[PDB]
Amino acid sequence: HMASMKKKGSVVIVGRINLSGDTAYAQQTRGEEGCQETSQTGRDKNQVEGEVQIVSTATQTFLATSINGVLWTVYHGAGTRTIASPKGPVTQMYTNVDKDLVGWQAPQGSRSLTPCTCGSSDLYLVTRHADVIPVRRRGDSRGSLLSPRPISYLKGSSGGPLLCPAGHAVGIFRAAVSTRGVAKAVDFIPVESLETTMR
Ligand SMILES: COc1ccc2nc(C)c(O[C@@H]3C[C@H]4C(=O)N[C@]5(C(=O)NS(=O)(=O)C6(C)CC6)C[C@H]5/C=C\CCCCC[C@H](NC(=O)OC5(C)CCCC5)C(=O)N4C3)nc2c1
Ligand SMILES: [Zn+2]
Repeated sequence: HMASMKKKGSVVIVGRINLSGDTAYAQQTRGEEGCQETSQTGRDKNQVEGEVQIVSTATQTFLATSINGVLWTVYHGAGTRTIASPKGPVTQMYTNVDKDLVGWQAPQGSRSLTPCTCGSSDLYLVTRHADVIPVRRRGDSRGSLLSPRPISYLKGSSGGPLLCPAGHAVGIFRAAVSTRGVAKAVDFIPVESLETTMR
């Protein structure tokens, strides 16, 4: 009934993929208990840093990537959820289920990637475990793994970036192309699609 209807919690930043040095590694900034509390209140006063965030709901964990001052992730992870912030839940400024794409204003302290203008097809995918996977672009929204890997390896990395050799954002990791459980290619939201959504 109406009085007892529940409210879905906010997406919560629980860590980041550190790319600021010569070694890529995942950092956790909030544990599961604090994540559950923060999802319900929508108040998150933890310091945010970097370009790639690890995010979580009550039931899923995945990635989010800052590009052009917008923290982007996948609709199949975030739905229409708000994101927790120091002053309370923040509503999505972009939602496109047809692209599996959502976005919030980038948190204070985060750094944003620059959209790629290189026109280059030698890409790199960053996973939630801080693995940097070489990927050859095969189309507007597809890229092949130079070394295929079980889909278990990529699970939880949707919302992560595909980057060019110069570190520009080329797309947002959306889905794995799987055959007999082996990921030979990835599907991603092109950064141009994000730019069109922004307009
Ligand atoms: C509900 O509204 C919407 C709207 C749009 C939409 N568009 C979609 C494309 C869409 O796909 C669904 C979600 C996505 C997915 O699992 N992605 C992640 C991921 O990590 N997720 S995640 O972080 O674990 C999580 C689950 C958020 C917490 C990256 C991959 C890692 C491992 C793969 C595991 C096996 C799934 C393989 C699927 N392969 C696949 O469909 O390949 C096609 C056929 C499509 C294109 C290439 C060929 C796949 O990858 N899938 C299915 N769902 C939606 C849902
Ligand atoms: Zn580039």
